[PDB]
Formats: sequence, structure tokens, C-alpha cells
Amino acid sequence: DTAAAIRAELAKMEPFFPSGLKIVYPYDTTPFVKISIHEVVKTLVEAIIL
Amino acid sequence: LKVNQDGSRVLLRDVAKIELGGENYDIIAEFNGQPASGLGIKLATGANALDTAAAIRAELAKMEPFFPSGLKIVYPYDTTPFVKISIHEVVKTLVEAIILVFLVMYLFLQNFRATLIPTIAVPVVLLGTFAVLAAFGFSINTLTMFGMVL
Amino acid sequence: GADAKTVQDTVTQVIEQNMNGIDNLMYMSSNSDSTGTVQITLTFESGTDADIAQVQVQAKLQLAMPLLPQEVQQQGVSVEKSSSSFLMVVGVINTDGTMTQEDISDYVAANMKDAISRTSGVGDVQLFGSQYAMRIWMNPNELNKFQLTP
Amino acid sequence: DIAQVQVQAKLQLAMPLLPQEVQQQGVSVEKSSSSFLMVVGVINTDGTMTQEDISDYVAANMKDAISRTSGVGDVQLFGSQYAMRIWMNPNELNKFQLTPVDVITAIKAQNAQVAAGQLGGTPPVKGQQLNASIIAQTRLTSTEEFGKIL
Amino acid sequence: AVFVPMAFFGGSTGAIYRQSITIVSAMALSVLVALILTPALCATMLK
Amino acid sequence: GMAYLFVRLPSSFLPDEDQGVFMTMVQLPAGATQERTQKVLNEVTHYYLTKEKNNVESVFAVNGFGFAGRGQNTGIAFVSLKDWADRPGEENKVEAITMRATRAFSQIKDAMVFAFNLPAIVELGTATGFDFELIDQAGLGHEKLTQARNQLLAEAAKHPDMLTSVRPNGLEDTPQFKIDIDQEKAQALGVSINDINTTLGAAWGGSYVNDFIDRGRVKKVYVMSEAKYRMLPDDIGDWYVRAADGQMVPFSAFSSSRWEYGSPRLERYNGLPSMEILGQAAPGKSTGEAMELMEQLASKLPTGVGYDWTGSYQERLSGNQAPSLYAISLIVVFLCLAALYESWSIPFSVMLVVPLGVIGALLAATFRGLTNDVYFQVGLLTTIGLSAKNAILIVEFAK
Amino acid sequence: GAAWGGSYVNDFIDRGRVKKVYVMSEAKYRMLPDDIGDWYVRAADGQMVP
Ligand SMILES: CCNc1cc2oc3c/c(=[NH+]/CC)c(C)cc-3c(-c3ccccc3C(=O)OCC)c2cc1C
Ligand SMILES: CCNc1cc2oc3c/c(=[NH+]/CC)c(C)cc-3c(-c3ccccc3C(=O)OCC)c2cc1C
Repeated sequence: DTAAAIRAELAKMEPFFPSGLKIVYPYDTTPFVKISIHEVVKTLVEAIIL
Repeated sequence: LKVNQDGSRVLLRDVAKIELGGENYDIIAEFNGQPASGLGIKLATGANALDTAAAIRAELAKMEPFFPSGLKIVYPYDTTPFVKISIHEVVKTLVEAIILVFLVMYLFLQNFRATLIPTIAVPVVLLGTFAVLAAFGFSINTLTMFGMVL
Repeated sequence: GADAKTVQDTVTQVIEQNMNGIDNLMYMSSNSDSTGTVQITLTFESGTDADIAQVQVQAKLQLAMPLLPQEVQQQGVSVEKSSSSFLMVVGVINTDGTMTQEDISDYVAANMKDAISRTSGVGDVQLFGSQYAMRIWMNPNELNKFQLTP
Repeated sequence: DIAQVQVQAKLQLAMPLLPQEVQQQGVSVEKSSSSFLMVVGVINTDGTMTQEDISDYVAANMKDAISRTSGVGDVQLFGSQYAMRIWMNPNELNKFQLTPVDVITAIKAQNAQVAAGQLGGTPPVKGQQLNASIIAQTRLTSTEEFGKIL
Repeated sequence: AVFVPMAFFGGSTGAIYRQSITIVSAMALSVLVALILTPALCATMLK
Repeated sequence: GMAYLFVRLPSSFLPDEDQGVFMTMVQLPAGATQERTQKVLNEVTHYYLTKEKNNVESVFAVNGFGFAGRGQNTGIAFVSLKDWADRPGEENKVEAITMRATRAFSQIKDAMVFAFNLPAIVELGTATGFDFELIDQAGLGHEKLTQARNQLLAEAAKHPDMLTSVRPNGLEDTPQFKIDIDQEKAQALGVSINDINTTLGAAWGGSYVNDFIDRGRVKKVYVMSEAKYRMLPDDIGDWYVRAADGQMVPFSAFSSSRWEYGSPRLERYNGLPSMEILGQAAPGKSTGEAMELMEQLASKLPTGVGYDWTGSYQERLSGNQAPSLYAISLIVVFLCLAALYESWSIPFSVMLVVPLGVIGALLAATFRGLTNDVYFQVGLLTTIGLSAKNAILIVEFAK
Repeated sequence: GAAWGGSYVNDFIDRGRVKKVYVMSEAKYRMLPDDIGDWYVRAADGQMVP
């Protein structure tokens, strides 16, 4: 949620950059959480169907 | 400051005026067009307001007896009595909604006893509500006193 | 003494680049006056502790006290709890042994103001006047008369 | 929240046993987590600029916001914020007979803001029509103005 | 239910729609008093 | 009808009551003095004393302290009315007292004096009201932002619809007497720049020197000057700094007198400069509408000028909350009417007594001068409980 | 100290924001041990001393 609000400030900053300035995302934790719900709540549903 | 050649001493009074006056003249209050000062106390963000105002008088009361001649306290802008009106006009309304209920209970049932059961069935419930809000965190609020009437 | 532009970046701005790494926060605002007076407000979430939302703030501010003047440092910096409004306002006047709106403001802040503000959780007190001070009014003609400066 | 605080109030009973080189430099008590999570790179594609111009704009627009936002422990810049940088030549110092102590003195004098008072001051003369704030020295702005120090 | 889910407060109007609960204590104590006691007193003493 | 008696019934949050204590504030134009504003606070003290003996018990005015901020331009007279028993009618109650007060201060005056109510609450939640703010997102300055804020106040009152009421907070923008000290002129004659700055600072604006002890207690010692040598621009040249060569030098030597336009209240929002925009929702439209027809007026502004809302609100009450509340309030009511009943049919009897008791509730609110605030909203929820009660008897005894 | 390692002198204002002012030396007069003798301190008798 702290990482979701890192983008909160960053998003209001985007529109006022000079020419060329663009954001990029290396080393980032976020999507690992998105994979651990979507592959477990998926496994959840596989253990019902089964 | 100095000692000019001939032994004449320059003092701080000789170059400047010296009066015992305020460190800030930017503000000056009047009370009914009379010269005055005072204390505008502001709340402590989560404090117990009316008990804090009761203890504003606690210190002030011990200070009263040692003033010089003429110094007297006065009370403009003050919250206190609004709380005293919201209990005394709600706990009054409380009692008006019992006396009134008593009559509806008699006009339908002439049994004096039957217009007694409900007259004791609500004072007790009222009280139990005080004990839950004490054991939850809240107070006798303007809100939670209208909730005792509703 | 300082004007609005002066306080805006000799105190205000410094504190703002050192007003970070704090638990809970919605927004920060600020005012910088031509009277030489600044005051920041850090608002927090609803139901948050006022006892801890303080502290952090005045330890972050204080990592920025030695980036400032002295005119400001030895002057009263103050982190306090806010409530935009007053409640008890205690006027103080004279009837008999008559005195001035200056003598009264001193006695209020040299007997009772120190007590009140500490008593039963007061946020912050505002004097309606000023406490006394050994005031000096330098004459620039009598400074040049003996060859001297402030 | 409390394991902090105490620490930076104990540290702070030892700040005036230190240099100034250190005091006015950034001392910081913060919350730790040996690791990063979000790391936001910042680059240029069109209007091309340097790894120096970018580090300044990151720390003069977004770094101040991020660090205060949603409970950030501590932020680390991958570069540095801009500064009026000066590269003293030791041959051209001996050329006019000078040291780095004389350059430093010239910047703590011309590059400085002063708190000059105000016309129609705090205690004026009863009947003055105006009241405006005096300005004097202002903090320098650009590379050109720091080039013209005497 | 008319009362306490409505008493799930949202922000600056915290103790406003929240402080039902004040109400609800009164509802569940009127239930208690009516399930206990009012039964008793009626039997105890009526006509 | 139940719908039409509800949508058209406007939404408040909390009523503005007689608290036995109201107040009234003062504000003077560009660079007024303590002597100017005191004349105004004097005229205000009359309306409440001479023309309002029956209703006002006491006044308590203050010279140079508004609830905006500080300075000799401002003021404030706190009021403490007489007890409620001695004030009988609506005429002699806050609303009407501050009404004819505002007329009298807009009639025989020549500055900015108001009077106002004392909500309870805090400052926020006026309802049909807002607080915009305007930010310097790029590297502009004060002069450039000033103009952008002038342009948003303009376009607001240039196409309203269904009008509106916009205005700034307290950036009046007055002159400032700058003094340019030429450094080459100074060193020539032999004066230290330190000595010059603490002559200008410890004379005109004061200087914290030391602490002394008066009558047991420790207070402060301040150094400045008699008032008569620091009231005009011509009085700067009367101050003679000393040079290293033991001879006096006036300010007129190295100084340069000239006026300049600046601001007496620089506001900043979230690490960057800003200016406050206290507007008010239209008498027709209301808030959600007004605020969203203010965001398209701020995106139409020039480059490096963003926006953000202080400080309004965080999602309201008869706004987006009320729904969610009622919503669940149903899904439980129906359930529990099945935990003691079984059907389905029994709940749907109770589940449309709702509008029976409601059309009446609205009728009385919509009819009298009241509105959908908090107290009314819970008068509703009370009655779904009293309708369930009555109905449930019709359904319980009959089944 | 203010040549080889830098010195925090004062604060200035660049483009609205307040930043720092640092004083040091061109890189070419502080890269080797022999470059120490190029720095001439001034004495009370108005003559240079290396
Ligand atoms: C004889 C039966 N004994 C009870 C004993 C209890 O001991 C408690 C000890 C504690 N130890 C110190 C860490 C804390 C924090 C809360 C307690 C509560 C409590 C817990 C949840 C919500 C409200 C309350 C509560 O009672 O709130 C207001 C009174 C409590 C309640 C009852 C019935
Ligand atoms: C035709 C009668 N005219 C009225 C004229 C009014 O003019 C106002 C001007 C202002 N001037 C700029 C400094 C400010 C700040 C508030 C005002 C309010 C106001 C004051 C206290 C609480 C709420 C509101 C209020 O109306 O809040 C939301 C709309 C106001 C209210 C009424 C009835």
C-alpha cells in the first residue's frame, strides 16, 4: 500500500516534466504480490474443481 | 558606553530612553472600550474540553486572592454554559417524555399498576446505555444525549 | 524584524525539506508573514494519536534548527496541538487602583499564563498583549553626538 | 514509533559536543529495513540532459514528496541535488594575495538575508498613515551573481 | 442493522453517524429488560 | 412523491445554532496602521453597545490580530451575548443579530468588516462549499503564479453558471521599501558590512540582546529606537554608522532608496509555493458539481501550474457514504427477517414499510425550513426500526 | 579543509528552492601529494607563505 502511494505522488508529478523526462521501473516488489494472490486463489479454485 | 577625552562619561540613558514596556506592541485589547489584556486558551486536540475548562478556573481561583488593587476577572466568549444547557434541556426533555407517556398509558388502561411497568422499564435501560458507552470509550456527547431521547 | 520573503526561505523552507519520514500524513501547509512569523500545519488521519503525531514532527524540525539564524533559534520555536478556535477567554481589567493596557498584560503573563498553559491539557495559549521587557529606544542624534552605533 | 524518539533525545543531549561541519549537516534518526523495494529510475530520451541535471530535478520536485508520503523509512538519492559550486584556483589566489578564508568570508556577507525592520513600526507615533516592510540584502540566485562578489 | 452498519463512519463525520451504538446499547438493553423483568413485574403484580 | 420529496430537498451537514457567543472580524487595505484599524474597531464597539444594549452583555475587541493571521491591518471583536431567557424572539438571536450588523458595517464604513456565525463543528463542512488551492509545480515564481490565480478567479466569475462565489484568502499584495547597499561604496570609506546590517536590524525591527530579571522573574531585553526616528523613508539617512578610520558615515552614502512590490503573506503547500482559493458552491449547483467545474478551469491555465484540494474533505455523508450505509442496512435487515421467519415473502412485507414512514419524514422536513442534515438522516433510520417493529407485529401474530 | 574536502559555507536560492553553497577547488590542484605546496596561506605581515 506504501508502494501504491509511491505512485500516488509520482502520478501528480508526471504532467509537469520538461521535454524528455520519463519514468522507468527496474527493481520492484509490487508484481510478486500480484502473482502470489493470482497463483493461490487460482490454486484455491483448482482444489474445488478437483 | 564611552569616556570622551575630558573624563565625561557617556551613559546609556544619555543616548537613549529607558522605560519598562512590552516586548510586543503589535496588539492591544479593549473590553467594553476599557484598557485590558487576557488569555485566549485553545483546545489540546483530543482533550476533555469542559473538564479542561473547569481546571482553567482551578489555577485562576488560587490566583485571585493575591492581585493588586483593582484587578478583577471577567468572562466574555465562553463555552462552558452551552454544555450546562444541553444537559439541563434534554434530561428535562427526558422527564417530559415520561410524564407524557404516563398519560397515554392511563387513557388506554385505568390500571395504575399497568401505567408503572413501562414507567420503570425505560429509566433502567437508559442507565445501562451509560455503562456501555463508559466501557467502550465515548462520553456524554451532544450527539450521545440526543441518542438517549431518540 | 524579518519581512515575508526573508522568513519564507531562512526558516520555513528549511523545515519543509526536513519535514519527512513521518508516520501518517495527509498534507502540509504553511504561512509566512511580513511581521516575521511562520507557522506550519501537519494534518494527520482521523483517529490518529495526537501524542505521537507530535514528537516525530519536533525531531525532524530539530534536525534543521542549526541551519537557521539565532534571531530565530533563541526566539520561541514551538510544536503544539491545534484546535482552530478558542473556548475559555478570560478578560482581565482594572476598576479601582487604575492601570494601563500594558501593566495588565504583564501581570497576566507573570503569574497566571505560565500556570494555565501547563494545567489540564491546554494546547497553546495566546497572550492578548505582551509580557514586560527592559525596553530601550536608541536616539540616532545622540549616538552621532558622542560618535557611536547600535 | 517509541523505539525511535527516545533515541533522538539522548543523541540530542550530545549535539553541542560536536563540530558544526557536522551539526548544520544532516543528522537523521529514521526507521530501517536493510533492503529497497520500489526503485524509480529517471532518464531522458528527447531533450537530452546529463546525469547531474536529472538527479537535481528528482530531488527538487519528487524526492521531498515521496519520502513524506505513505510511511517511507528513508530515501536515498542516486546522485545529488544541485548546489552553487565553486572551484577555487590556488594560483589566482596567490596572484592577488588571498586565501580560501577570504572567499568564505565574502559569501557569508554578500550572499545573505537580513531582517531589516519596517516603516510605521510596531510602536509608532499616533497618526501615521502607512506601514510597509523594509527589504535589504537578498540571497543570490544564479551563477552570474556569485561571479560578481567583491 | 438499520443502525450499526450505518455506524461504520467515514472520515471527518466519524463519531457522527457512528455514535447508533449509543442507540444500539439502548436497543439491546430494551430487549434484555423486556426479555427479563417486564415478564417478571407483569406476573409479580398486575390486577 | 417519495423520490421527488428527497432529491429536491437539499443536503446540509449540521445546523448553525445560537451558542450565546458569536464574533466579528476586521481587515484594512494595503498597508494600514494601528491608528487606522482602531477607528474601525471603535465604530464596531458602538453597534453592539449603544445600538444593541438588550442583546449584548459584553464585547472584547483586539487591535491587529485577525483569524486570517497577523499585522496592524487586522482585528477581531469577540462577543458574549446576554442569557437566553432575556433574549425572547428570533430578532434577538444570533442569525438576526449578525444580519443587521453586516448591513451597518457595509453602510457607514469604508473597509472590510463582517460578522459571522459560530457553526460548532470546526471550520470545514459548510456544505455547498469548497476550498481550492493552486500550486507552483514547475520552477515559476510569485509574480508568475499571482497572474495564474488572477486568471482562475476571472474565468470563474466570467461564465457562471449556475453562478458561484469565488475569492482569494489573504494575499492583498502591498509595497515594500527596499534598500540596496552597494558593496564597493562601503569598503571604500571603511565600514564593516556586519556593523551596517545590525544598525538597520537593531534599530528598525528590534534585536534580542540579553535576558535580565525584573521582580524575581526573568524576562527579555530589547533594543530598537524612539518611534520618531523610524517612521518614514527620509529617516534612514539620520543613522550614522562608524568607519574603521574613526569618522562618522551616514546611510545616504552607501544606501539606495526605492519602493518595490511584494507580498505580506507567502503561503506554501507541500514543499512548494501556493495561494488559497476560498470559493463557495453555487446557490443552484452544489459542490460535486462546482468542484468538477473548477478542475477544468485549472487545467486550462498555463504551464507549470498544477492544483490540489485543501483541506475538503475525504468523502462525505449524504454524499457517497449514505448509499453504502443504507445498502448494507437492507441486506442485514432482510437476512435477520428469515433467521426468525422463513419464506420468501415475510421480509418483503416489512421491506416496503420503509417508504410509508419516510414520505412523512420528508414531508415535515421539506415543508418547514429544515433540511437533510445529520439529525434528519438518523430520524429516518429510527423509523425503519419503528416500522419493522409495528409491521413485524402484523406479520408475527398473523403467522 | 575548504580546499581538499569542501566546506559548508551558506545557503542560497536557485529557482525558488533553497539549496547549498560549497567551496573547494578545481580538481587539478588536489590530486597528488606534490600539489599541497601550491597553496599559499597569508601571514599577519602581509606576505605569502606556502
Ligand atoms: C470480569 C470479566 N473481565 C473483563 C476483563 C478485561 O480485562 C482487560 C485487561 C487489559 N489489560 C492491559 C493490557 C485491556 C487492554 C482490556 C480489558 C478488557 C476489554 C477488552 C475489549 C473491549 C473492551 C474492554 C473493556 O472492558 O473496555 C472499557 C472498560 C476486559 C473486559 C472484561 C469483561
Ligand atoms: C444573502 C445572505 N448572505 C450570506 C452571505 C455570505 O457571504 C460570505 C462571504 C465570505 N467572504 C470571503 C472572505 C465568507 C468566507 C463566507 C460567507 C458566508 C458563510 C459564513 C459562515 C458559515 C457558512 C457560510 C456559508 O454560506 O458556507 C457555505 C456556502 C455567507 C452566508 C450568507 C447567508
